[PDB]
Amino acid sequence: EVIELPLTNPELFQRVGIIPPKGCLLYGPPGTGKTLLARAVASQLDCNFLKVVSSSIVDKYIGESARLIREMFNYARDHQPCIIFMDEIDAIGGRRFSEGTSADREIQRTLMELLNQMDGFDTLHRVKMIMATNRPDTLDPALLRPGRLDRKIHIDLPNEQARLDILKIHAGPITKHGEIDYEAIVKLSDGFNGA
Amino acid sequence: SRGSSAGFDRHITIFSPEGRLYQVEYAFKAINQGGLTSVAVRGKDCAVIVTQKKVPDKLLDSSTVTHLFKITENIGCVMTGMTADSRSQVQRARYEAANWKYKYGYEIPVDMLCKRIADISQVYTQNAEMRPLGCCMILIGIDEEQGPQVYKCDPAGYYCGFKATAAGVKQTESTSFLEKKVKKKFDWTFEQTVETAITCLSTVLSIDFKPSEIEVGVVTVENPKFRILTEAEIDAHLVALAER
Amino acid sequence: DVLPPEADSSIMMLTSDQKPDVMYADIGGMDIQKQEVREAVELPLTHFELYKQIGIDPPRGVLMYGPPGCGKTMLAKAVAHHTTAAFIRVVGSEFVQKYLGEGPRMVRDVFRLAKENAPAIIFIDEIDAIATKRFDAQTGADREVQRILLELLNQMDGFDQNVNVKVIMATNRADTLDPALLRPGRLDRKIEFPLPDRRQKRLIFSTITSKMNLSEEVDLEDYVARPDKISGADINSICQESGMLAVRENRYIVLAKDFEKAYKTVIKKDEQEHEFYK
Amino acid sequence: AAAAVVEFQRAQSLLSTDREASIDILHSIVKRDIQENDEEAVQVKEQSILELGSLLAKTGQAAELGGLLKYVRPFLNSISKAKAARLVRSLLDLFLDMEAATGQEVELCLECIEWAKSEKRTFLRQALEARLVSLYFDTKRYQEALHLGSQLLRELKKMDDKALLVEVQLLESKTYHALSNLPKARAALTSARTTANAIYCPPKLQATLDMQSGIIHAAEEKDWKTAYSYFYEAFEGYDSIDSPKAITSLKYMLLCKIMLNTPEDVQALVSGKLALRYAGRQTEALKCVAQASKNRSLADFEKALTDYRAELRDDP
Amino acid sequence: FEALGIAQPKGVLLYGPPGTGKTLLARAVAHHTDCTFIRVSGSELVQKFIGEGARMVR
Amino acid sequence: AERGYSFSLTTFSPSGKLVQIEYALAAVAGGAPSVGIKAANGVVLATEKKQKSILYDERSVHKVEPITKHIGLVYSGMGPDYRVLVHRARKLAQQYYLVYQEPIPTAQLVQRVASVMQEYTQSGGVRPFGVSLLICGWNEGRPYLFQSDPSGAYFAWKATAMGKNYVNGKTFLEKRYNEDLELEDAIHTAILTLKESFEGQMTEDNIEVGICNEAGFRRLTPTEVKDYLAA
Amino acid sequence: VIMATNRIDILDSALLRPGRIDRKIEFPPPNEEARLDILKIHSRKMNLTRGINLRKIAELMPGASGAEVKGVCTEAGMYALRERRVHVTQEDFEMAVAKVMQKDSEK
Ligand SMILES: Nc1ncnc2c1ncn2[C@@H]1O[C@H](COP(=O)(O)OP(=O)(O)O)[C@@H](O)[C@H]1O
Ligand SMILES: Nc1ncnc2c1ncn2[C@@H]1O[C@H](COP(=O)(O)OP(=O)(O)O)[C@@H](O)[C@H]1O
Ligand SMILES: Nc1ncnc2c1ncn2[C@@H]1O[C@H](COP(=O)(O)OP(=O)(O)O)[C@@H](O)[C@H]1O
Repeated sequence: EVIELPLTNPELFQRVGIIPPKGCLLYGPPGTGKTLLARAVASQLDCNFLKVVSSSIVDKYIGESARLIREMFNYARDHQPCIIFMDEIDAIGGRRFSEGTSADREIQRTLMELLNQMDGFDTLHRVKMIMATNRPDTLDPALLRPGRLDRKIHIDLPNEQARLDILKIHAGPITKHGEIDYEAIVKLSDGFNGA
Repeated sequence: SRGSSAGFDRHITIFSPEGRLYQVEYAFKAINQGGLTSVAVRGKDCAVIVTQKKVPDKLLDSSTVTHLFKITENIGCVMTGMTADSRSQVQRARYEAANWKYKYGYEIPVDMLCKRIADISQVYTQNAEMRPLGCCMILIGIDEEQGPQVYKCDPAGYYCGFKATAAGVKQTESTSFLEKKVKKKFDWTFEQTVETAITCLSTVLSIDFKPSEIEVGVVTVENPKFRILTEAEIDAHLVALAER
Repeated sequence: DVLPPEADSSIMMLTSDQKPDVMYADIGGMDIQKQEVREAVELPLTHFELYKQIGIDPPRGVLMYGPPGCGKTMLAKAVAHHTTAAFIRVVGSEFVQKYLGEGPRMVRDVFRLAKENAPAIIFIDEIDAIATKRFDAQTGADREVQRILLELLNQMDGFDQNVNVKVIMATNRADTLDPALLRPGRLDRKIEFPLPDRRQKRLIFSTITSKMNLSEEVDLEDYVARPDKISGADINSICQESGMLAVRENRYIVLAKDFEKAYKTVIKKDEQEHEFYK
Repeated sequence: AAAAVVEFQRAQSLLSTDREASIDILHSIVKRDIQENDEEAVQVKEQSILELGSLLAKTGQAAELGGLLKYVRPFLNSISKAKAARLVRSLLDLFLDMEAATGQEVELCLECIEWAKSEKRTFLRQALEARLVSLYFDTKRYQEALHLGSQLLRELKKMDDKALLVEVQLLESKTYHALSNLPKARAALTSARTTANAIYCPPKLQATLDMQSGIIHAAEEKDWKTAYSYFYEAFEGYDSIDSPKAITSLKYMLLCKIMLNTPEDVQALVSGKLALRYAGRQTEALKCVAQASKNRSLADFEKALTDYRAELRDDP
Repeated sequence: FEALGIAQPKGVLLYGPPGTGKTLLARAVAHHTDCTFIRVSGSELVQKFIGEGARMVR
Repeated sequence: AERGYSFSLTTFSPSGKLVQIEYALAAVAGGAPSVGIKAANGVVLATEKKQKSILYDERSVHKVEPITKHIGLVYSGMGPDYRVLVHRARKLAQQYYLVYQEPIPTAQLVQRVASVMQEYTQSGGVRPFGVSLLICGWNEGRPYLFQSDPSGAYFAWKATAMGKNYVNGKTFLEKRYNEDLELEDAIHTAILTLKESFEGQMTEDNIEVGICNEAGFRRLTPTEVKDYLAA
Repeated sequence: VIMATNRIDILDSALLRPGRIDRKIEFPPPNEEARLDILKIHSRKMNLTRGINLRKIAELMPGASGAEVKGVCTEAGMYALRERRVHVTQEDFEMAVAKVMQKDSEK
């Protein structure tokens, strides 16, 4: 709703008086089904999803991470609508300091480069952004904030239901004599993630 | 400040430079380690307790897994947190009630039981040799004049009366739900209370329970003896929820 | 020959059609600050005769900081909207390039262009990317920045007192900023952007809910009473959040829950602390 | 006791009027279960509140005036001290909020003014003063306030009460201005500006503190520009607030435009939502006088001196 | 002070409220003293200019 | 099996400070604010009893507690510790009454309580209490208002404030309050100085007030607090 | 080396061995006179009209420094600048007092 609709069914969004969503960030225990969501989204939606593992963006050439980000939003800015999907932001995710190595300064800027684009003056249009992380405890205050990230999307460890629900999905392609102990497996299976 | 530490203020129960007690906070964290959630709702003429009954294995006598305890024939409690600590605190509560009746010649009020237990845990908070208990007790019972009562005590020494409360993993969410559903002002009958509590837990966990996945304690004005509902009557309450 | 006023800065005057748009309207409940910038640039920039005669000494650069969402980037959009001079939007994250001199070459440009345009607003969103004090000459990356600072520094005070060019720098972490920046001359007026309170919120709420329609019975008052301390920005996640809930079920205009959800959807910071500590 | 009230309230809340209901209201006070009437009197007050505005719906607040002494003794034998402050503040207030004889107000006010002392909670004694000084200004007698306020200057400062000091400075300043003294009155307004800055503001009060300055900026003719900036804001206040005084400032806000010779900004002032919410004799006037000017005609202005003087005659 | 037989001084201290006029007394004298008046704080900018980093404050 | 740590946890720093005491005071200056005014014919204590929700029953725990029939208490800081001190103060009061068959003087109860607080800065194995107490009393015609801090030191006040923003509250009291005040006016200025911080619509269940005149100490009913909160 | 900080109680001991900070001089807060003087110096910068009693201003002042006063003056001008008036009467200053003592009372 936040992401797909505000594109093919935003023409009436203004009829409520609300700009399309801004950004969405998964954030959950390692294995809650985050990385599998970006895949499912770009597979179904299909439009212009550009995935950035937020790691291979870093180089070493002064502002080599500023140009990558500029081109990312530029390409997209022109090419929009486009989905921006960043895998693990904890990299550029950062948090700032006071301070750290002369290296950290590079990331920050770079960490800021995006922040200034997501908001700043020129107003993102059509092009939307999915933020990815495991552990959101690390992120900069100035990033989580609306105008940058709209609403955070939590993905908790599947319930006994969610387990069972997911359990019959991965074990569905297995040769199993009329003895499938789904209610037993799921039961003992607690705190167990999706993988 | 804002997270500052000095000396042993994160190991024993002494003051941090910003005036915190870190071991107590850690005890609160220890409550959630059980991975359970309990809901307590006070009615016009009753009090209801409800709790997940996680019996992960059929190799366990499912009758011996209970977080509901009889403190007195007319005072019930539900424990949330570290199991063995919970039982310790239950024994202490039992003793304090019995002793109260023996010295004062009337039945202990939940208010004073909770206050007593709390008072005991504050000592753990203030003495260095021992560590707080990683548990949380919620007491219910009918007082002679104040009507139905639900109280709750913490690992630090805090205790309070409630219209409705919860403890454990989904505490904040259950409080949000309940504080939404209390403002609506409805005739809090018995079934209204039971349904409210059960649905609070159910929606908070998104489960829709079997009658063997939860346990429901109760106390009424018409029947003040703390009664633990059989699986049958629980189910009777369950099927009535898939009607409206 | 002497190339007339040119070069990157990097764009050049924004143009006109690229207006920040955000009209003074949207930006509400910010008199002091609002007035402050107005008092810092808008007015001082225009009426110069009372700055010299009335013995006022106008300021050269203005610093904007505070929490992240209290509304500084809006303040620049508003100024570039009503404005009249030449609003240069140069990001401090662009100055450092893959070249050994590009940075100064720009500053000499933006500053060069500023002189040429007219009473122009140079605006630097997030000067952190340039000025972060704790420099380190050796990494061969710091060297480039420091100078960029020195560049900013040199052309920062090099003007003439007459050069009608104001400097507007926005940053939340108003801390990792070499004091060399905040010195009477380079960055005089220092302005703060609080995370609203009660009244302000009312203006922020009323202004946010004034863009849509909504149930006229309801009263975003209940919410304003609360503390939470929601920033001017977050209050926006709610207004938008309500639409998602009101639109997800199809229905022009919102409901109680639409805000309730928003309040529970935005605030988030439910717990926080403990009840014994007080 | 309770038998009547709620049922009577349920009867009252229905329709008819307080006056019929007064037979119950008066009876509420007159009755019934002789609780004390403790809570009843509070609810009898609930009438005497309504019943007061119902008293006003007829003019017995003069009745209740004398009874106000009795009600005192009546809460005195049932209503605690505090209970009086609230009960004794719902009569002197709701009574002043209505247009009637100055005396009965002054008479009663003065009464209860002196009552606070005989009881002795200087806190209310000062609060009631604001009304006593304000009423002495509108009523007629000016020299009266002069002494009252000049005695009240240290009555709020001792505690540093801040908004009451401004009120007396604002409110009292007006008395001086009318007494034909813009120097002193002016000086009084200036003093308030400095005092008002020390503390919060807050809203309405701040509007008087503005408009009033707009007034002084037009009392001696000192650029209708500096005054206009007070009228505009001071209009904004009453606008997004009680909206009772806002209707007043719109007038002066337009005055500056009429003098400045800009009927364009007057067109700007007449736009529906902003004020037009008032459409009446306040806008029609200044509009007709404005474009009447643009025509640079005198015949026209003369006729707008004629037909719309119903307000113009009532001004200072 | 040499003529009196007393080791002249080198170091001074100024202590009080913050913002009453201490730097001035250090600047004004220094100004009125025709002596280079230096302001050594801890800015990395300053070290890169004056001192090529070196390793201390000598 | 168990004994007790026998060594002091509160020890002198090289500067000569008892660091744990100042950190305990830091815990006090983080609790809900409380104001106390001695007013010629009586004493007023008030405090912010602000909950976290609508679920907590505010008619169940109180912060303004009676010690005897003529002495009352409020606190700033940690709750449980306050509870302990209140029990102990009631006990001390009753010891005194057994022995002298005369209700304990407010100064003496303050002394005794303070001694208890000082013990936990010198006995072994413990932290100091994280509580400041305001103790009001009526004895010998005059009214009495004392404060005791975690060090075990006590001071007599005409008026004072503790907890969050206690400095601004204190200044406000220094200005907007003076002698010859009747208890009613004192209640007024107390709720007034509490409002200088209460972030909320100060209701009749958001604050707790107690009085102490020469008719005994008592807690003001929610009704009475509503009446007083109606200005 | 002039090393001029605040609260001598902050500086270490090794920096106090009686001989090592030749002349230890201390700054006093600024009273009516000093302020008055300071007040006259800063107000001299801007265009100040007649009928301006500065003393009255420092009297209202209570706990300011060498910088604070500067803020007051500036605002006085700042206030007059907004009033569209080149000069700066006494009233203005009397406001700035608060406006600064607003800040003086603020953070
Ligand atoms: N809800 C789920 N349904 C099916 N498979 C899942 C689910 N969650 C996790 N998995 C398994 O784990 C993988 C997804 O891991 P992922 O969510 O990317 O972890 P992380 O969040 O640490 O990146 C999938 O390839 C799948 O095999
Ligand atoms: N009083 C207000 N009026 C209008 N918008 C506001 C107000 N307060 C907050 N906002 C909203 O919050 C956002 C503020 O963004 P901004 O302050 O630029 O963040 P940053 O400091 O990270 O650039 C804007 O989108 C603005 O609409
Ligand atoms: N005695 C004084 N007379 C006039 N101005 C002063 C005085 N003391 C300080 N100031 C003002 O303070 C500013 C410099 O403050 P300074 O004293 O250097 O800071 P600090 O208080 O940290 O020493 C100057 O602009 C000056 O106007």
